[PDB]
Amino acid sequence: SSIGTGYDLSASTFSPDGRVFQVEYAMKAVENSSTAIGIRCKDGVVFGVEKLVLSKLYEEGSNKRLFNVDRHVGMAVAGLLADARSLADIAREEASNFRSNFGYNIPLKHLADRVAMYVHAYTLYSAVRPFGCSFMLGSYSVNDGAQLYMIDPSGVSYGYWGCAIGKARQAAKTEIEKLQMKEMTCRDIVKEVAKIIYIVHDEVKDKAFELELSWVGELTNGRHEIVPKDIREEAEKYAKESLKE
Amino acid sequence: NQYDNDVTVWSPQGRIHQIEYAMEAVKQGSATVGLKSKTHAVLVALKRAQSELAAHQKKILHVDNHIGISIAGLTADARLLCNFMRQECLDSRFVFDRPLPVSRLVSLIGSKTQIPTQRYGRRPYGVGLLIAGYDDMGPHIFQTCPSANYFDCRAMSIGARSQSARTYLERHMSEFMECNLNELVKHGLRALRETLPAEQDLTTKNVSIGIVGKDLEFTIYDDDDVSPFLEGLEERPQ
Amino acid sequence: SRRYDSRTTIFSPEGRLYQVEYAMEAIGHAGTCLGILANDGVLLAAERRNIHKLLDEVFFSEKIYKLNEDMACSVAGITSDANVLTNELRLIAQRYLLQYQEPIPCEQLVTALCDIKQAYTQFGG
Amino acid sequence: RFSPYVFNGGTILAIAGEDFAIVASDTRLSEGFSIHTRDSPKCYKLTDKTVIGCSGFHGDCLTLTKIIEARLKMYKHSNNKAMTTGAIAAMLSTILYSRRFFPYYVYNIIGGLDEEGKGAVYSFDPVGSYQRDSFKAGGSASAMLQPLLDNQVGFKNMQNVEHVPLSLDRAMRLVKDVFISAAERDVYTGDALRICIVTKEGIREETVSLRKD
Amino acid sequence: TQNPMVTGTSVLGVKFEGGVVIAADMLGSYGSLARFRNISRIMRVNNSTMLGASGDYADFQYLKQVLGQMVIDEELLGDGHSYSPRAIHSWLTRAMYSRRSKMNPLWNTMVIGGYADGESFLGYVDMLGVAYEAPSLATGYGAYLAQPLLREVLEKQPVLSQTEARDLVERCMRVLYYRDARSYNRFQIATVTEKGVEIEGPLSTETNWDIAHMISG
Amino acid sequence: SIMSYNGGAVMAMKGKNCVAIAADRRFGIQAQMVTTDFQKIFPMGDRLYIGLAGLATDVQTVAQRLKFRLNLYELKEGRQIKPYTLMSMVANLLYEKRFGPYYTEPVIAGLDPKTFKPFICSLDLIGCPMVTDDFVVSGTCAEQMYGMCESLWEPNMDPDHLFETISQAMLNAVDRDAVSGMGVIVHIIEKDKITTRTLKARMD
Amino acid sequence: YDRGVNTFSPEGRLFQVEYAIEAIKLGSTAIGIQTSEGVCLAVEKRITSPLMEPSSIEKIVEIDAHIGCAMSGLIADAKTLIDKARVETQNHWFTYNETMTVESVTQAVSNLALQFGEEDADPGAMSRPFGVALLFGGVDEKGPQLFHMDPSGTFVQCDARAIGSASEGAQSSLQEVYHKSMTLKEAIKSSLIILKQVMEEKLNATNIELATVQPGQNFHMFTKEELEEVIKDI
Amino acid sequence: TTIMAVQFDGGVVLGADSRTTTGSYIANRVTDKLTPIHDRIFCCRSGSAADTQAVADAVTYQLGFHSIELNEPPLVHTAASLFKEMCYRYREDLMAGIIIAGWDPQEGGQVYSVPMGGMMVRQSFAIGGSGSSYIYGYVDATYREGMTKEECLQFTANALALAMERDGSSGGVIRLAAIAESGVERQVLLGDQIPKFAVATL
Amino acid sequence: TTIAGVVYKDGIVLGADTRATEGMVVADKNCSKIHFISPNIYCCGAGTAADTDMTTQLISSNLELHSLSTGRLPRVVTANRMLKQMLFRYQGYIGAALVLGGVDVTGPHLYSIYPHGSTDKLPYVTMGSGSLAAMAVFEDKFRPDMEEEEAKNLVSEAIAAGIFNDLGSGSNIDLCVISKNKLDFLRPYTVPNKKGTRLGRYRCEKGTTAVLTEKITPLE
Ligand SMILES: *[C@](O)([C@H](C)CO)[C@H](CC(C)C)NC(=O)[C@H](Cc1ccccc1)NC(=O)[C@H](CC(C)C)NC(=O)[C@H](CCc1ccccc1)NC(=O)CN1CCOCC1
Ligand SMILES: CC(C)C[C@H](NC(=O)[C@H](CCc1ccccc1)NC(=O)CN1CCOCC1)C(=O)N[C@@H](Cc1ccccc1)C(=O)N[C@@H](CC(C)C)[C@@H](O)[C@H](C)CO
Repeated sequence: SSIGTGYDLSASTFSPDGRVFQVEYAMKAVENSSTAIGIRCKDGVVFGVEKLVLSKLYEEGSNKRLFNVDRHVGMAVAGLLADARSLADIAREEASNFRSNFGYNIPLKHLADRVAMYVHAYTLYSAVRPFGCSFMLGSYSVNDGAQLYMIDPSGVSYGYWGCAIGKARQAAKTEIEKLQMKEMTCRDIVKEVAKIIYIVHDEVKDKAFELELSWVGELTNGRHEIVPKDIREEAEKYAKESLKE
Repeated sequence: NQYDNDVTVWSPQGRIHQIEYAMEAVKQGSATVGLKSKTHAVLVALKRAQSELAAHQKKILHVDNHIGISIAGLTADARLLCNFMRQECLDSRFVFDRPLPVSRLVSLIGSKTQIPTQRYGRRPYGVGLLIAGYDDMGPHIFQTCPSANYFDCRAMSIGARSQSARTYLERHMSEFMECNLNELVKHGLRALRETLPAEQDLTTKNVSIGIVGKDLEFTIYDDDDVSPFLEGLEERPQ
Repeated sequence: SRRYDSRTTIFSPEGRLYQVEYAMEAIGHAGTCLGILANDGVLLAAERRNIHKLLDEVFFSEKIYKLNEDMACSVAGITSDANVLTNELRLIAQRYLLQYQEPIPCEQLVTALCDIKQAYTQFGG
Repeated sequence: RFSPYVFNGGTILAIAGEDFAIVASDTRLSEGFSIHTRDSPKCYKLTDKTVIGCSGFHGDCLTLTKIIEARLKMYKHSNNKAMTTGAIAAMLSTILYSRRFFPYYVYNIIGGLDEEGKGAVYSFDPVGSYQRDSFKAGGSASAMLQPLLDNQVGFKNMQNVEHVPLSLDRAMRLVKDVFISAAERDVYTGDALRICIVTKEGIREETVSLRKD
Repeated sequence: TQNPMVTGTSVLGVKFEGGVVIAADMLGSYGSLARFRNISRIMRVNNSTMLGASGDYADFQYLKQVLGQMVIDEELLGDGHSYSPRAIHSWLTRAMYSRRSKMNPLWNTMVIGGYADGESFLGYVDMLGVAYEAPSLATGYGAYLAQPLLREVLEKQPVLSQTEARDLVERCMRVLYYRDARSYNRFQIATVTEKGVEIEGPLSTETNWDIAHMISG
Repeated sequence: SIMSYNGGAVMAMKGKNCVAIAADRRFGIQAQMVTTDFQKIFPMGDRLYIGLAGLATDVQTVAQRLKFRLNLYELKEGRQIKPYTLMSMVANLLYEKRFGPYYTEPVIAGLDPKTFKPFICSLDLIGCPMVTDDFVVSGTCAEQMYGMCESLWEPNMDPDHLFETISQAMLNAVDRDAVSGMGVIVHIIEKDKITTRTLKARMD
Repeated sequence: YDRGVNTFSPEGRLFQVEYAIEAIKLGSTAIGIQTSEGVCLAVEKRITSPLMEPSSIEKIVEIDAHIGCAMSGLIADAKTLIDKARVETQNHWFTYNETMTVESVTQAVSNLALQFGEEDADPGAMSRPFGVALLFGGVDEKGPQLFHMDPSGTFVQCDARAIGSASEGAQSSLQEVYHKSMTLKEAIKSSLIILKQVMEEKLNATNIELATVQPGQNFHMFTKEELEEVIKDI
Repeated sequence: TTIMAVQFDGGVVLGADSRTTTGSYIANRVTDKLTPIHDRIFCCRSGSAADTQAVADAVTYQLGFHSIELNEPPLVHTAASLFKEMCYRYREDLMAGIIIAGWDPQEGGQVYSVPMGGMMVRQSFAIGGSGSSYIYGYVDATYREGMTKEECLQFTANALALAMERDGSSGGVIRLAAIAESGVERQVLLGDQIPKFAVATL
Repeated sequence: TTIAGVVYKDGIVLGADTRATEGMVVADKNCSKIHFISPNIYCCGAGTAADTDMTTQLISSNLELHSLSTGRLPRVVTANRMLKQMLFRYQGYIGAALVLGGVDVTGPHLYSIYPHGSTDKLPYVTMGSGSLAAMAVFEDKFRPDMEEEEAKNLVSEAIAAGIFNDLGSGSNIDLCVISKNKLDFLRPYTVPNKKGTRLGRYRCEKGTTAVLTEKITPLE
């Protein structure tokens, strides 16, 4: 699983074993980033991000890895932040265009499809390099339901019940599997999200970290909003207490 | 060595060397400090000189009545980005008749600077910026890197030997929010001077100050106008 | 992208264009073709490489092209490039004719094609 | 078909003194036979030394104003100095001529102080033709304002009269007088008169009242 | 738009103590034909401003789409900044003038009402980019009929209560229904206060017709 | 009318194994004559002629561009051009300017270079082809020419009767038109030879 | 090993630009001195043959009546910049009816700094930096001013500055003799002295060119006689 | 021409005349004006034949691709929005009066009007075409909320009959279409099937 | 012109006159107005001659390409779409009124295509200056599922009505019968008009034409 004799310098070049190493390298750039998870409950989607703090000089809420893509769609990113922001711009513009053309809020599956196609468009030429980030799109509606999708640098898009991206992706996935989110609600879920974030976090290698949280569901009229300070501190308390067992 | 020369080439370790090499350009320039109180945003910049017969390099630039910047890196790229910010601000005033919110301008800087890091034959902007601004969310100090990443700061320092300034600011963050203007500029000047060996210190010839706030448009103090700030400072230790 | 470029329009350290010389080497392997000028006319004579028993012979010639009612040419090298250049020559001749209403002077036609070839040696890659 | 122009009225005046410059205008914005607003001064402060008066089609007035603002800022960023009055005049000329084949329907008079502190007026036509004056009127009631100032400030057609320089006070009362007279005859002039005085001290704004018919 | 099709008539606006009120009938006319007698010509642009529009209804729908998108775009950031009524007015002025200068105008005349920072806002925008501020506004025939009434009151009493302004508006809509042949006895009233923007449902205007029996004497 | 600015007349007639094409010689601007030797018939190869009537500039220009394309054709292909082929070529050339047309109405007359089969056609200003077995006319005096041709033309004419017929047609049609005339030229073409004559005509 | 023209070194600099800086070091050395009585610019001509007409070697040119420029390095590259400067000054005069400040001109020319590249660019766009260094000496509202610009686009004001092959030595010699109160004659004298020191050929009236811009007098290129009259008091 | 569309509970009813005229001549006395855009989405055309045909084709194209890309039955409002976009964007180059109506799993039976302006509005019922002018009063006095499918059918039949009787540009045959979750029931009223009304005698 | 088209039991009959005019003068007495599109599809052209020609030729070409790639027999809907879309793209500036008839894998299809790009699929259609007369004949004597000779008679009758009643139409009647397995391109289906025979001899004998200049030139 390691070839590199000129076959790994472009996305327009296949490896002799049929691989595009540039994309995989971008994925490795995603892997070196702090873990961000997101889980879908029966009444919406909750996002949680391990936002590592590189300096105490930085203001709180700086370098947000949680974005508002549309009034009904939120985005959680993992990896090279600038690319993630540009992708957030692309997603926003796609949703805006969809509204301006068809007259209603864009369905999440379609938005994910479009943006994913846009991402994939970068895994094919030597003129551009694949995006160095993976992201998750969360949304809720009454006519649509609760939905959570995920896109990697290759352009692959899939629908998840629970998902994680970053350093401890698997370590988080094993913790998410323990939950029964098909019956739980976004109110209860937040605590579990914060909990899994604190569990997966490595207090040794990585320094201090700030926790980001995001609602999107029936409790918010379908609007993707930031989790209020009350519920956030509550979930963090639950997490810090659950870390002593 | 084979992943060094193009911005469209990922390393097998998930890194882009051209971006990092561009990041190294910020450390090549003279250090600069930025801090905010609750009413004022302040940039203090250490101007550098080639010889004693050459005037000191400009480090603080005017963007809009409510926004100013301090540069660190390639002066050409700095001028480019500056003109871009100026243009965006002018556009905002032309269209909405209200000053452009600083955070949005920073976002636009991010979007613009991100583009050339993903296209063949293009290169990242070889310049770091400290942005001081005031809007109806208060004062703001922002930091922009060649990697097109930006940070909202309480205090920050970038450039040659800026580590000392950073270490200083990190201790006085708690003091910053309540300081008056003079104390704020003081702290900025101490942070700035920390990035110097004891054989040299601040002078009216090599220090520039940019101030913006609720009671003041962005202003630049360069020579004799800096003295009221320097005169009123400790003797520093060795 | 920069890696795959063979740099076809670039000076060699000695101050020469390698692709041109290599093209000359290509021409050196092509059928012999000569021409002689006389007082009462002028003639072309060329070796034929398309000499096989099963060839059909449906054209007036093989390496002799008519360019103009007062002009003809012969060719040596890659035959398809030759087709391109000859067609272009006919074009030029007809343009001059359309403009001045008299046949294009031979040297002018030659220079006209040569400017194109030179253009291919100086830029475009 | 469709006309991209509409006349919104308005009168405008500028006088240049030895150490001052007055730029005044009515405050009536009208259209057809109707009043849009009675609170619409035609005076715009550009710099501490320079004030501009713009009359005519309100769309082009607003647009040209904002353009001038933006370009003032640009010049300031480019040369680290504010635009001198004459410079603003020249710039305005180029800007106006830039639409030579789709003109701004705007009459422009610039009043301010030069680099020697003295007063200066610059009168414009809609396509950039400008000149320096001691006093000039423009806008709807222009032909009513000009002849008196030719007599009283230029001392024209007056035999054996003294050429005493215009003081700020006399100039002020002259402005108020010509505007009051214009409000009688011009139907586009009325409501209120705003006067802008420009001296070394800065820019004062006064507001006299005109009839509302 | 070079030839307007389905259009709406007058739009009224007036400031009051701690807010602004705007009125407009719910009629879309196809020439002399009252074709669509149930359409809203008033839009809620965020919580601090609101818009009423006269002229071509399609172009108004376009501006409604665009403005809605702008407000959404801004609301996505959540950076603590929002479009003030004055800002929206400035933008709209810029847009209308831009279309005017392209010789392709948006056939609309608009009144923007708003309330932000404790101040009442009322702005007017032409299809030519003629824009201004005033304590009272009236578009179309209103400018000939309603506006004289509004100015009469405002020059005798600059500050009005919400109920006073609402009464004034009602009476003006009555006058307009009387004299404007392209109006309709079914209108809407929108209001900005610190509590936000509120659009009240289908209102009717009481009408007196006693002067019908004054033919002889 | 734009066509009437210069005036002129062009006619073609069919024979046994021969063909004929004639045209007036006047180059005039509206009412004034400038030249009496203006060429309106051009050889597009051996035994194939074209005759353009209408706006003089477009006559010359269409002729020249047509010779351009023709030369290129007879160079790319190792043969002389067929009459039908030339007709389609002209049609294409004219229709390329469908919305900015040359003001000329071409008339093609010739013999099949392979066979000898006579051929006459005419075209629009936008290049609509029309092939006939008797005669074709184009010009300011088209009605007069039609009048003569409908009454003089016989089927299998020998190279002498064809000459007399087309000559009388041209002369007598042209003599009832003010902007056509000042001499008539006739080309009678057959397999063996081409005979060119200028007729004795009115010069008023 | 070939790379793009906009490639960064691990140190954080552009290779092509640095190489251009290296290219300057092979050019004729020039000295500019700022003085409250005016600015002076002197430069060696480096005549390589007695047959070469020395009057056709101009390394000092007039940007405008109040601004002159001295250049070192690849002169052919400098011609473009000079014309751009002249055009900018004239455009500014046309638009604003006033002269350009020396700093504004210098900045304007400096804006063409890193305006080079391969992909995502215009067909006529620059492929490489300008291998030349400039000294802008002129008189504006801020009095006499001297500026220096290098291929990096970094421009800065100098009281006295030397560019070219003998840059360092001439700069030291400049530091030894400059006080912010010299007379213009002293500046010219010092310039010619240092020039004579650093030049390999014997300094004469046809070996160099000197020009001054003073508050009361336009850009003046010193004639042969005047040059002789300054060289006189060697 | 004269089109019409009425909304009932479980769907909609469409109706149109069949006369297509150039000048005073009838180029087609049997036009099909009800055009299928999707399985349960129809549109009623009025104005330029070429314009409405082209636009209908384009919208069918776009909506087809869109519904395939979403893998869901297209919203009627979406079709109406495509028509709206096209007609508004090219309002100065198109002469089209459209009534988009049909069934949709999310909003049920819907009727939208896109008049020559390019605007769009949902209505309980909609009429268009040259003949619509002559039936505004009747349609105003006859409409009653809660009409059954057959009631709406008879309603549009009568209205169209009246309009065709009065309008010279309208006439020929009556085309009706019933759209619901069930599907599309199209029928044609001709001759004696077309509703008749008492003409004044003495 | 006066082109018509009808649909019968086994296929389609297309008709057209042969008069081409410029001004109020007959320029062509025998003009073919029934054009080849595909071996199973023909199209009658009325209006601007060159436009009908080039349009019908272009669409024929594109259909040849189409069938060449598909390997099947071209559909009439395809020719209809191509024609209407091209014509509509030019907003009527291409003066081409058309009657498109053909037999498919789906059966017989007849369209009328107006130069603005609108089409009508009808059992019978007429176009041209004489279209009203022909349409009168159709409205009078048409019945569904006619036999071939019956339909030929009807169409020729219509074209005849156009010929005698319209000053724009004249000369011959051309028919084109297209069934599921036959293509009768009957050129001069009827010559109902004949030029009167000459009553005199206006033949000019050799010598009556005076000549000023002569030049013989030999060929090969
Ligand atoms: C409908 O609206 C009702 C019946 C009332 O009009 C119908 C139904 C539609 C959906 C088919 N509409 C028409 O009957 C319609 C009117 C119309 C005229 C002009 C522009 C737009 C609409 N008729 C047509 O569209 C008709 C189509 C076919 C020929 C059947 N064509 C035309 O009406 C010609 C439009 C072309 C044009 C002319 C001038 C400038 C630009 C475009 N009009 C003609 O006059 C055609 N022509 C030339 C004159 O003599 C008769 C033939
Ligand atoms: C003589 C034949 C070879 C062709 C004849 N051509 C012509 O009449 C062309 C027209 C060129 C044109 C330019 C711009 C725009 C439109 C047309 N005219 C010319 O070539 C010369 N003129 C120039 C100035 O004087 C008048 C004509 C023609 O088209 N005739 C049409 C009638 C017509 C309609 C509209 C414009 C011009 C002409 C015709 O025959 N049409 C028939 C159908 C056929 C040919 C398919 C019919 O429609 C029947 C005969 C009734 O006309």
